[PDB]
Amino acid sequence: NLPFLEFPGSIVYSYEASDCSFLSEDISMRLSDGDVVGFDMEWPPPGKRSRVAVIQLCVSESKCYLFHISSMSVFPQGLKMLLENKSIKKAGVGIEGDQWKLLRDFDVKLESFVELTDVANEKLKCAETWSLNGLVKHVLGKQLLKDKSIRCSNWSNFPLTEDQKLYAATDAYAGLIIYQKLGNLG
Ligand SMILES: [Zn+2]
Ligand SMILES: [Zn+2]
Repeated sequence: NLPFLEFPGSIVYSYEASDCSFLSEDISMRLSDGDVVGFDMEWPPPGKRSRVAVIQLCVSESKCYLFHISSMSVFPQGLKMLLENKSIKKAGVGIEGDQWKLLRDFDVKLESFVELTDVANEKLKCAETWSLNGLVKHVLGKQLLKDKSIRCSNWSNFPLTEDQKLYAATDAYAGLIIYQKLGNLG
């Protein structure tokens, strides 16, 4: 039985473009070249495809932002700047796929992403095909709630439920903690 990893800080939920741009600029102002944030995204699972509904940025153990873009009529300009900011790193798992998706859906270019599975394969010197949960178990010795119920819930629904918020925040948080873990190994 492995302990369950959960974001323990404050979750800042933003579903309006202006509010989101303001918070994003605030993040940009508090960070500098070399800094990193935990990053992740969610979206609901005939002919039409589902677009990114939520973007998570965990700047620290005490604060994680959830940007409900599916509820925004215009993509947050401040969020766009932050994401395209090469000075700030975004750590995650399967994050190149996130970048691709962001470009396709909103023509937003995620800059300076850090694929944690590659960092792990090179540091831990192992050739493994990972899942975020699997990486948390091996690196953090913890577990992640991953039942379809929440993982595959309708992320475009407003508002996000308390379970959705904690799950989305925890996925970004896991990225930040794994990044710190691997980046400071000795
Ligand atoms: Zn993800
Ligand atoms: Zn996720």
